[PDB]
Amino acid sequence: VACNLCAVACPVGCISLQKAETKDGRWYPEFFRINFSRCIFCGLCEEACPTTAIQLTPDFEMGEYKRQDLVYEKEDLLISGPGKYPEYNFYRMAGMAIDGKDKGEAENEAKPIDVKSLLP
Amino acid sequence: AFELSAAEREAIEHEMHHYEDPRAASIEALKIVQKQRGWVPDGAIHAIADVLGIPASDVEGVATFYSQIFRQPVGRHVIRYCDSVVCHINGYQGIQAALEKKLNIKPGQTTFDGRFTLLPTCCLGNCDKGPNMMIDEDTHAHLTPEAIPELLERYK
Amino acid sequence: ATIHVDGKEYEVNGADNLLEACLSLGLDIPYFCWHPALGSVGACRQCAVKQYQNAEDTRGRLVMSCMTPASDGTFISIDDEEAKQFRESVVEWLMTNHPHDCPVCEEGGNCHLQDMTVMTGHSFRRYRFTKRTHRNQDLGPFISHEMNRCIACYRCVRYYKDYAGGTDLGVYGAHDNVYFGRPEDGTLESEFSGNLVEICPTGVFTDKTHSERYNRKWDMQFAPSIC
Amino acid sequence: IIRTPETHPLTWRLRDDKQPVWLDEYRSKNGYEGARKALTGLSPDEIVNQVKDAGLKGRGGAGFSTGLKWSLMPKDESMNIRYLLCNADEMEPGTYKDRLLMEQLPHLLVEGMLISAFALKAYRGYIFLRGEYIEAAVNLRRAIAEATEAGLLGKNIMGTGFDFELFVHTGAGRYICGEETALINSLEGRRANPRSKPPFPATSGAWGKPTCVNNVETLCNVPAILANGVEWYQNISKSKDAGTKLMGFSGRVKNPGLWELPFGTTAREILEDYAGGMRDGLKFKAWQPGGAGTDFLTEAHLDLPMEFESIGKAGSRLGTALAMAVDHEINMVSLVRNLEEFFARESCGWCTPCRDGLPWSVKILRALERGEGQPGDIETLEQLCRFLGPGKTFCAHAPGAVEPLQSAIKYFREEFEAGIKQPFSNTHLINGIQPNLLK
Amino acid sequence: PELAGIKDAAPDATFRIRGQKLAREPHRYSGRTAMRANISVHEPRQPQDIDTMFTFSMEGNNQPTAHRSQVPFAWAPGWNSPQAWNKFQDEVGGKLRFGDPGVRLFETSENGLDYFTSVPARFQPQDGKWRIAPYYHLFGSDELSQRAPVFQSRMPQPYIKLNPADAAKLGVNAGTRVSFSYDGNTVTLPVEIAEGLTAGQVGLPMGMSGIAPVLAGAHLEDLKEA
Amino acid sequence: EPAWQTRDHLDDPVIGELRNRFGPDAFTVQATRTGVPVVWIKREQLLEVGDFLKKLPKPYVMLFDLHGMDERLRTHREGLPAADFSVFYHLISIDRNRDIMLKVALAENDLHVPTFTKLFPNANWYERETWDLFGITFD
Ligand SMILES: Cc1cc2nc3c(=O)[nH]c(=O)nc-3n(C[C@H](O)[C@H](O)[C@H](O)COP(=O)(O)O)c2cc1C
Ligand code: SF4
Ligand code: SF4
Ligand code: SF4
Ligand code: SF4
Ligand code: SF4
Ligand code: FES
Ligand code: FES
Repeated sequence: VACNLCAVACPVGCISLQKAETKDGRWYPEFFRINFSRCIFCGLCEEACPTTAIQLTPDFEMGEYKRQDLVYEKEDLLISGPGKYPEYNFYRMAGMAIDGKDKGEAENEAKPIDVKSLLP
Repeated sequence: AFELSAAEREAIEHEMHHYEDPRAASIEALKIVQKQRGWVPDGAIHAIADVLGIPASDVEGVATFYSQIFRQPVGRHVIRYCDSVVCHINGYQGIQAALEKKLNIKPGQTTFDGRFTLLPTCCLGNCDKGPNMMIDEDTHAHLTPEAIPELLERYK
Repeated sequence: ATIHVDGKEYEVNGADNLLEACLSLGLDIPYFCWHPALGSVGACRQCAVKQYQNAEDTRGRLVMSCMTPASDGTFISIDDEEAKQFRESVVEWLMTNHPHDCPVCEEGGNCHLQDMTVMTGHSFRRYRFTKRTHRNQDLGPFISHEMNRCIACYRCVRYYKDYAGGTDLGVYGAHDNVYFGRPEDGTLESEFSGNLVEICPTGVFTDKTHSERYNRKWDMQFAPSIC
Repeated sequence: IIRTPETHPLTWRLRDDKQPVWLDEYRSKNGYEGARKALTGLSPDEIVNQVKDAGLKGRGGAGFSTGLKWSLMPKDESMNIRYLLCNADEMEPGTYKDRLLMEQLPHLLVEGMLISAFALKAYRGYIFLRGEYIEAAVNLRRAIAEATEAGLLGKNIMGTGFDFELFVHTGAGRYICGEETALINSLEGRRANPRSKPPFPATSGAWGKPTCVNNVETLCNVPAILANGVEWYQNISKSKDAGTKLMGFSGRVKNPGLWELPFGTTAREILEDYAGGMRDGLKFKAWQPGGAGTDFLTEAHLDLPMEFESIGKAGSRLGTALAMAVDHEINMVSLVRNLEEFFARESCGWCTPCRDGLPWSVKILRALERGEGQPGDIETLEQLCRFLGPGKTFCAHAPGAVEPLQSAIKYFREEFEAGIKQPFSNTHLINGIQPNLLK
Repeated sequence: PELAGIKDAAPDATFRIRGQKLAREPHRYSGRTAMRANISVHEPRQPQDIDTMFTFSMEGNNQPTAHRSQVPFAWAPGWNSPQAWNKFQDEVGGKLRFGDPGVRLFETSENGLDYFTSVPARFQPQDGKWRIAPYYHLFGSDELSQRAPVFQSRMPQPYIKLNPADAAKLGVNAGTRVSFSYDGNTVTLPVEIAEGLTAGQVGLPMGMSGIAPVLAGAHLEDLKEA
Repeated sequence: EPAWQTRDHLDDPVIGELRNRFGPDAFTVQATRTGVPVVWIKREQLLEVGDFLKKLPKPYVMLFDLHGMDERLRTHREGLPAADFSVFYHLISIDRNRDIMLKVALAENDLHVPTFTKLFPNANWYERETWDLFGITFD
């Protein structure tokens, strides 16, 4: 959701991202880059992620010929599935209305009562 | 589009004559509009605002604050059944069940023809004769579930 | 005037209330509904301290410090256990209907409600029921509206009406369905409507222009400039 | 049941056919003699002193003395614009005394407002009446028209030069409008948020002017004091609360009604000798002395006098002295759930503990009703009761809301403990994340 | 010498708080090894500020008890909101601690001016001429504010303001377009009726597209319907 | 009283011994959560305080630590002596199973302390590091 919590929780400052919004109103990263030449693989960004988007995976073979190629953009980080946390969906809990999920349709949410309604 | 009638404006101004501040006639102005038109439409807030010289946000806050100022379209008759403690002791739940069976609605909404609308209301001040129910201008006491069809048939 | 906060003597101005006098001394009292420019109305009940009649008093009484004058020889306690528990309870009651919205909220990292939730030490939720929701209005090109995040502190209406002289913003509804906004969708008419983004202690009124290219407050580079 | 004027000052002129008494019949039955004596033989300060010395306390539920409240008015002659308000709202559940007082004796209320307006030097008077009392509104408007027709209201009343105009402001159906500062706010056409004190309404009330708000019953005892004398009023009963009071038991009893009794009358006398006891095959369980905003009392407290101080030490309030009886058939969890649903939907939304803690108690009581209670719920209710007391909330609606809840927990805890059937569960398991198994 | 006070508006670039500069960004400023990593993985040199006492980094002071008047942003631990300005003041709602920034250039003179005897005559509505009444807009009269793209939706469509009597004299209604020429520039605007305007005047929105603010008090020719 | 509670450690016998030897106004006791008695000693009494602790019946035989601190930006120094800089000496008595911190305040211009190398030979590298990282001279 491009909330920038992983970027600030990073002690090396090797995560850069920008928030963008679609037409329905959901937040997403416009870009997302991790400088893996700086990253110490400490797992603080995964610990700080409130959506379980960023994850540290069992893969150690990341050697490169050029240091510029260790800067991983969003196309090199976004995988096809949920990774280590299979069922969590932040937008099923958040209060913002997005496509397919209106007001009062999140977890533990009542339908919105208009102030003009006849009931006291 | 909402135009105030001449009689409504005259009654509103006569109510403004009773107070030293024109804002004090907002509740009675909303009640006058509701009595004339069944409820208070969206343009009525702006019309009362221009008549009284107070902002429309104030009139909207007053209209949405009070329960008896209707800001949604209702039916031609309003059932107001008392859900308070003494009528609960005297069994208002059977009266509510009979009303839900006859009208075939839930409380708060209107019938398909707009003939009745059902509302749980506050204590009517008739607790010694409970349970009580308020139709548009008439209070009814000593209610029984069997008397609901014979009581509701006199309101068309 | 002379006050005694937690057994420590302080010299303050007697014309101020207790909350602003204690905040001027560096003491931390949580507060929502009070503003230095708007005055005190005692709505949010967050600024509660324990006041004693004299030095040799043990029972005391909870008072709102924003509504209590800082009179001479006034004995109070902020770190009293009862006052701390009541302030935590007020934050918890505000937290019962609050949306799970902080990652996708523009007030995150700049939120007074976040700061006071942390300051009260309230981090365990024992409320298991549903939370109320609200539709949002379109307030124009400048102010974005998110009514779910409201805590009903009445700062917006007090500022916009009693201070700014605006007419189109107000409070509607009742008991726990209080709505803060315009009667219909439309642009906020006041020329000072933008100060709502700093008056509102939550994410209800946000800078839409900033919300386009949003970044958190810790990520900004700031400078003191002149408009 | 005979009703002499010496011992039933408010109900002796009532008619047996339940018809209202108009101006000619009211004047026939010793009407507007106290008003004539007050306006032609007493200074306003003298009338205030007589009301103060008569021990006339308030009848709305607070029990504050009327003379002390009237003595808070400013002594400056520069502020001659003053208002007298009659709290005819009667929005508290279990209360039906003002409906009887205004639907059948409107001229008594008119005379009391006239006397109190002369005593307070009040130039205008308003009757804040609820919108459901249509018959009371019609009777009060007809009585006002008859009073100005006979010269009892308007300009130059009784030739004394005193001007007083009385209006009837019908409410729009909200319970919080009965609160005096919220009554002032709703009279000004605003949202009925109550105000903070100090300043009191006597210093600056309606439209910033000195304003005194009094109940219907207090302004009904005022003409009896001003006509029959002060030493007659102090000698009605041998109790600290002088004068009579409209008391009565309601709810599944043999004779649910309203009678006029002196203070110090025990609650068992009202239940047995007047209400006839409970109905057939019903075991008495509990009773509320003063409506929905008062603590429940058991049958052991039934042998207690109906005074403010006597019910105060019992752990309750006298309130409006209109008691409601609960038998054994009623589940107390359901009754307190209905009470809290009323008190949570009648919140004004101004202040946090009432607005956001009454619905939490409502949902907890709903869960206890359906047997879906969880551990910590009764502890949450007790925390809500102790954190919604006086001073914690902005007005007195929330202490009166939590009084029946704490009283029912104190006396009937086994019914609340019987709704807890499920283990506590606030979180659902998230796959891949091991929970913190707190002990 | 009339601008001699601007030396004291802010201290010079050698101003330090216990030897360190004033920070421009908060302590938890993030992404310092990745914001420019798409351009080059090598971190660039930190921009040096020789002009002022501030630094383009977090390596500086923003303590609320620091002896200074220029505060870039308010942040205290536990107070991340705009309520941290309470921590940055001596008393809340008062002045900034150690004084507010800015210095008055001139003091109040001991002796005043004389009464201006040049009393103007009344406004005379002359036929053919049209006095331009300025109509300023908060969103649209400032040039750089007009350049802001978010103001284009907030700013109104340019309406030429006319008296009802003058609009009846020209026969133009509310909303129709009239064309007027000033300095040989015939431009067209739609008419809005202004009842409060005085007859003989025509209202023009200042600062807008083509309507320079130097038209205040300027005469106008050839006001005709397009 | 939990283990993390702020203690002043005035009941430590070393505080009473220091009071009986140097007087009650010779030093200031600071309440901390360090778990040790923290004692602000005047600079001119530092060598004799260290010698007195070295000659105790159950003496403080080990210099556990010695380092500086820049206190110019420290805002919450209530109850602390005025100091632009400070030097702390952590000493351990193994026989007592106790430890004490001694703090010497230093002004910004007068950044020099007497050397501790005579009492404890391991103070050499600590004083070299304190000079290196803080500019505090050791005479
Ligand atoms: C929530 C609430 C509701 C109240 N409703 C009424 C009411 O309906 N009628 C009434 O006379 N007093 C009501 N009161 C009491 C008033 O605040 C006030 O004490 C009373 O109207 C006048 O005082 P009196 O008894 O001396 O006449 C209410 C108080 C509260 C807190
Ligand atoms: S694992 Fe890498 S990217 Fe994540 S916080 Fe640690 S250093 Fe930063
Ligand atoms: S990866 Fe997680 S922590 Fe980082 S911006 Fe996205 S949602 Fe926030
Ligand atoms: S307003 Fe504050 S507490 Fe609420 S979602 Fe936004 S950041 Fe979180
Ligand atoms: S919208 Fe914001 S300022 Fe207004 S009451 Fe709600 S939290 Fe307070
Ligand atoms: S307790 Fe608070 S929210 Fe409730 S009715 Fe009173 S002022 Fe309003
Ligand atoms: S409880 Fe129903 S009329 Fe009072
Ligand atoms: S800050 Fe005092 S009650 Fe809100």
